[PDB]
Amino acid sequence: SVTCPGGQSTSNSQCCVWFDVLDDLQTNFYQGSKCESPVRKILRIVFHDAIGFSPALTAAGQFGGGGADGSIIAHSNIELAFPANGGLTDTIEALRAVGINHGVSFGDLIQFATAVGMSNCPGSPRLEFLTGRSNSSQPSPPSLIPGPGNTVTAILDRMGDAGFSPDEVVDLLAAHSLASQEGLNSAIFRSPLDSTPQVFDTQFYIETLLKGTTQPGPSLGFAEELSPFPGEFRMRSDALLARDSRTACRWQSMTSSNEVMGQRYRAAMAKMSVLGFDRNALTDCSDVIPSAVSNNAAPVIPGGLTVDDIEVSCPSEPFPEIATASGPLPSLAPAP
Ligand code: HEM
Ligand SMILES: *[C@@H]1O[C@H](CO)[C@@H](O[C@@H]2O[C@H](CO)[C@@H](O)[C@H](O)[C@H]2NC(C)=O)[C@H](O)[C@H]1NC(C)=O
Ligand SMILES: *[C@H]1O[C@H](CO)[C@@H](O)[C@H](O)[C@@H]1O
Ligand SMILES: [Ca+2]
Ligand SMILES: [Ca+2]
Repeated sequence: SVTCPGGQSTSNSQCCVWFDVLDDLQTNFYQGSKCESPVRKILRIVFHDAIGFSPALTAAGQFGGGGADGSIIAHSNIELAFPANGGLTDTIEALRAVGINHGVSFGDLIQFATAVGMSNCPGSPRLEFLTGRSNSSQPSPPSLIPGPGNTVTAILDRMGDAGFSPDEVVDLLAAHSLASQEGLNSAIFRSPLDSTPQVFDTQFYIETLLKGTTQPGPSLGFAEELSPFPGEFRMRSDALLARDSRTACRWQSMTSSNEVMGQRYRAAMAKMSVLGFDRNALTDCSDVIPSAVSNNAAPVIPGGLTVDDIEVSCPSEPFPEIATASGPLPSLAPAP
C-alpha cells in the first residue's frame, strides 16, 4: 500500500522506520544476519523485559511492572542487578544505542530485535511484530523473573500471575532450543541446552527428557543437573518441567513436530509481547519480518541413545516415534 523511501512495500507508514532498524541490526548487532550469541541474549532480554508484569502486585496496591515496556534498558541500572539479568549489559548497551539512533521505543526495539533475530535461525516461525509501545517506563519490581532453582510450583505461579497457563510456559521454553549458559557454570562457557543451538527445533524437548548421565564440567554450577552427553548443560528448572505432571504432556507433545512447536511458540510470544499494552492500540508491521531459512532436519534421539533412555513422563500418551542415530554419544561444541 505504502511505499517507504527504500522501495519497501508495507502496510503502514509507521513501519517505514523499522526497515532502517532491520538493516542496522542485521549488519551490526547480528554481524551479518547470523544466529549466534546476540540472538540468544536478545531472547533472554525479551522475556526479562516482558515478565516484569504482576497483576498480583497491582491487586495488592503496588506497582506491578509495565511488561514489554523497555524498562530493562531504560532502567538497566536497577534491573541488571536482578539475579536473572547477569551477562546482559553488553547486549543492553548495544540495543540502547540502536534505539536512540533510530528514535524507536526501547520496548518496541526489544520485540523487533527478537523477531529479526529469530528470523536468522533456521526453522523459526515468523514472529509477529507490532509497533507503538510508549518509550516511557518505570523500573520493574524485583523478584518477577523465574529462576532455574525455582520449583515448578513457583515457576507456574509466577508465570501464571503474569498471564501464562502451564502449557504456555512450556511453549515459551522453545527458546531454549537456541540456547547456552554462560553464568551458571563458568568452567563450560556457552555449553548448549540442546544439540542444535543454532536451529529452532524440537531437540531441546527431546534431550531434556533423556536420562541424566553426564557431568559436562569439572564441578556443578548453580541449578545444574546431570545432562545426557558431554558438552550439554541441563538446568534444574528444565529438568523438572520436562518431568512434572503439570507440564510433561505438553513437553512430550513438542518432541515430534517442529511445525506445531513453531506455531505454539509464535502464539505465546505474541501474548508476551504485549504484556502491559493493548495490542489493538498498536500497528502491525509483521511484514517487515522476513521468513527464516527452513530447517530440513528430522527430530532425532542423539548418539545411539534410544527411547529406553527417555524418561517418559506423560502417563497417558505413548512417546512419539523419533529416529535414533549411530553412537557414540556426541560432545557438544560451545554455542557460537
Ligand atoms: C521457566 C522459565 C525459564 C527459566 C528458569 C530460564 C532460565 C535460564 C537460565 C538460568 C539461562 C542461562 C543464562 C546464562 O547463564 O547465561 C537461560 C538461557 C536462555 N534462556 Fe531462559 N529461562 C526460562 C525461560 C525462557 C524464555 C521464556 C525465553 C525466551 C522466550 C528464554 C530464552 C533463553 C535463551 C535464548 C537462553 C540462552 C542464552 C545464551 O545462550 O546466552 N528462557 N534461561
Ligand atoms: C526513551 O527514553 C530513554 C530514557 O529517557 C531515552 O534514553 C536517553 O536518551 C538520551 C538522549 O538520546 C541519552 O543521552 C541517554 O543516555 C538515554 N538514557 C538511557 C537510560 O538510555 C531515549 O532517548 C528515549 N527514546 C525516545 C525514542 O524517545
Ligand atoms: C567434548 O567435545 C566438545 C568440543 O568438541 C566440548 O565442548 C565438550 O565439553 C567435550 O569436551
Ligand atoms: Ca519491562
Ligand atoms: Ca535447537
